[PDB]
Amino acid sequence: STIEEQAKTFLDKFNHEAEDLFYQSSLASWNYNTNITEENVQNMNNAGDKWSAFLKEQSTLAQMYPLQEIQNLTVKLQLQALQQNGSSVLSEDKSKRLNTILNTMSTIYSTGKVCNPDNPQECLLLEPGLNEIMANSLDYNERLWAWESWRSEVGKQLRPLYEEYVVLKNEMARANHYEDYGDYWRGDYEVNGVDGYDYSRGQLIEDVEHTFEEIKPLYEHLHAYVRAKLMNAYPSYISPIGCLPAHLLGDMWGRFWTNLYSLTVPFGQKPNIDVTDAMVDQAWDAQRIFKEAEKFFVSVGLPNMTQGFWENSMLTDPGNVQKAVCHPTAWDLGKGDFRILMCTKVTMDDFLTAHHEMGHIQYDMAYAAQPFLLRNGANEGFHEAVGEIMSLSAATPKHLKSIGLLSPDFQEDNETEINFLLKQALTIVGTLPFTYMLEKWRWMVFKGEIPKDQWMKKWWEMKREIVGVVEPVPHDETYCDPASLFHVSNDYSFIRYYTRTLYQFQFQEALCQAAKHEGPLHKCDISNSTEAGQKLFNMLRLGKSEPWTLALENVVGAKNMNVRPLLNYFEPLFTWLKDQNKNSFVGWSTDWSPYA
Amino acid sequence: GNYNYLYRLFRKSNLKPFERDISTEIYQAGSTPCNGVKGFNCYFPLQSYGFQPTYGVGYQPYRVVVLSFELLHAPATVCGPKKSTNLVKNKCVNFNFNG
Ligand SMILES: *[C@@H]1O[C@H](CO)[C@@H](O)[C@H](O)[C@H]1NC(C)=O
Ligand SMILES: *[C@@H]1O[C@H](CO)[C@@H](O)[C@H](O)[C@H]1NC(C)=O
Ligand SMILES: *[C@@H]1O[C@H](CO)[C@@H](O)[C@H](O)[C@H]1NC(C)=O
Ligand SMILES: *[C@@H]1O[C@H](CO)[C@@H](O)[C@H](O)[C@H]1NC(C)=O
Ligand SMILES: *[C@@H]1O[C@H](CO)[C@@H](O)[C@H](O)[C@H]1NC(C)=O
Ligand SMILES: *[C@@H]1O[C@H](CO)[C@@H](O)[C@H](O)[C@H]1NC(C)=O
Repeated sequence: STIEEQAKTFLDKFNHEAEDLFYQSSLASWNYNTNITEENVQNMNNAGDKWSAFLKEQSTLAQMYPLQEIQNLTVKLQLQALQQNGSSVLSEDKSKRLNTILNTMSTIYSTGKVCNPDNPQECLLLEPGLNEIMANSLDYNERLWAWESWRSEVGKQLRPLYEEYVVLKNEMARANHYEDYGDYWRGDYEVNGVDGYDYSRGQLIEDVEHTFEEIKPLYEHLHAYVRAKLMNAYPSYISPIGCLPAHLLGDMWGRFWTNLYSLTVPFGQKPNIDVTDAMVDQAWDAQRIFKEAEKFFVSVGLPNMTQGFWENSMLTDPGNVQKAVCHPTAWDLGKGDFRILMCTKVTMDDFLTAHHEMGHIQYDMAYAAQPFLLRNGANEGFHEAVGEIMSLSAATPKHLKSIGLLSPDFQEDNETEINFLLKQALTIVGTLPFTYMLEKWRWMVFKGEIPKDQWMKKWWEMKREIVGVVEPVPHDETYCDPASLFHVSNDYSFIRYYTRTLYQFQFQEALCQAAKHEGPLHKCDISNSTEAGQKLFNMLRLGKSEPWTLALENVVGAKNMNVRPLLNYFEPLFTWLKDQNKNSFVGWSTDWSPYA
Repeated sequence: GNYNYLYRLFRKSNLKPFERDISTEIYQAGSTPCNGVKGFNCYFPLQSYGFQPTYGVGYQPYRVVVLSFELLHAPATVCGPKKSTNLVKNKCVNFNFNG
């Protein structure tokens, strides 16, 4: 009869039919990932085409129910999610051109091979050929050669493609009643219709700048300390007053600074907290690793893994004959089927990754009661943040002592906490200006603030101003230096890492306050606390049914993203860096003083 | 995927106790007549459970048998088994033979 009842029957047939088609598509993707064979590729492509065609037909049918005659918040949220045209609003020729451009960028990035001129008999791919060179070499000209040659080949191939990509995506976004593609990406954090908890697309950029303004002193001190250490490592290249050379940051693009921990260690003489040898001595299998992770999650009060998880997951590499993707991925296949695909080794990194992916599985299990189209995180930040909090808690020395992996007579003094916090800052704090600068540059490109002939002149100007990283040699407009990264070349949002980083420490402070921890925030373990698990599970059970602002109120008691938990986490390290930077100069100059 | 098992997802009114509906008539959710075609606002009532072995415990198939016991004015004939205590002779015992 009424429009709302029609929409409810439609979203009762949709959830079941989409759940079935989803499960089938996800199972085909799983069978491709654990078994790389051509029939599995064909089955994956067929299932994906059926899934996409079904989503197109339901999007075509969902728009005939007007939004303003529906008052129920959940029904309006599902109808708002379904009624998005996506690429369907664009013409078929331009949609096909956009899909072709995305596929050819994927092939160029995946199969991009670059090696030294005059020695072309063999070449190295990005993973792991160039990654290992960027992460382990100490030679200036070798890193300069790899960086400039890979950005030359990839940028000169991708620059016309990216020029077409920005125009097509802007055309689709303006066809979808958005200002630009940046507004389309920022619409994930848009909350409309809830009194008090409304969030605007324009408020996101202002909040990011407001948080980054408080990020900036800690990043300036960390940049000065890393600059001094790299000056020690490389005597003449780095200037005391200037920016860091681009090819010396330990990774291909500057995404993480975690590969500079060896060069920039405060106290090399003091030991590390590596527990790998203890697991080797006690013969810890990957099954034992996942059982210890399950013990951690039952200690906080969350549900334990299902029998189908243990039966159907692949937690060891299958062998030479059967090929599988080595990347750890948590799969919520649907219908209560939860799996982890990880080639787990006996390392600390794999143990923390197992905790992170089981946190993903716990998040997926929590919203299983919700309808199918609301089975996601409230935003893109929460889903990664709930795994990163498990990665934080599992990495603590108290957790390692509790599970027996660390010696009970290990001395926890200030120096090990300082160097551990510096490593966590290089991994976590260092990615924040790069993420913010990349997203702000992409937003200005989509908005039209920067003309196509001035993309790179502004970009390096941004990198000097924000990241404090100078180009080795000037680049003209024939280069496409941003698109060498995986996320930007393959049409992925990048602000999820920034939001994940802030939500991680906000959740960490909230759970540690819930668990009544009485020490430093980085010394906090959330095991054995039922109330902290209850506070987590109240937000976890909601899924996408409620606004992310209300979920953040449910956890931390605040209506907005906050930067103070991050600064509280690194406060001992912040005081130590302020003490160590008395002789040196904090901050950088945007001039060409080191090298150009 | 086993698609031999089906359930009714839509009906105009709730079922009465111990009622069976096996009708396959197209459900009318709107004012517009369905006319036998599964178009806009007109859905097919019976949907299938795609039972696969790798499902979760809350989605796995469960066979349910419901036993309904009624006492009516007719003679009750479905009785439970009555045991037979080993007969003892030549002693003063309390005997119960067929009531
Ligand atoms: C992987 O695919 C091959 C292809 O023939 C098949 O023989 C094998 O049984 C598969 N293994 C698994 C674990 O699915
Ligand atoms: C919205 O719809 C759901 C089912 O679709 C229902 O359970 C819920 O109570 C409704 N909310 C309101 C406020 O009526
Ligand atoms: C989707 O596109 C159709 C026509 O292409 C348009 O009528 C409809 O309003 C669009 N939906 C949204 C949410 O913009
Ligand atoms: C999960 O916990 C319940 C209750 O503690 C237990 O009965 C069940 O066996 C556990 N599951 C597994 C796979 O051990
Ligand atoms: C650690 O503590 C000792 C004794 O309190 C002190 O001598 C030392 O300077 C401290 N180091 C740092 C980095 O705070
Ligand atoms: C948490 O509970 C487990 C199980 O009883 C116990 O072994 C562990 O020691 C506890 N954690 C702490 C820090 O005591």
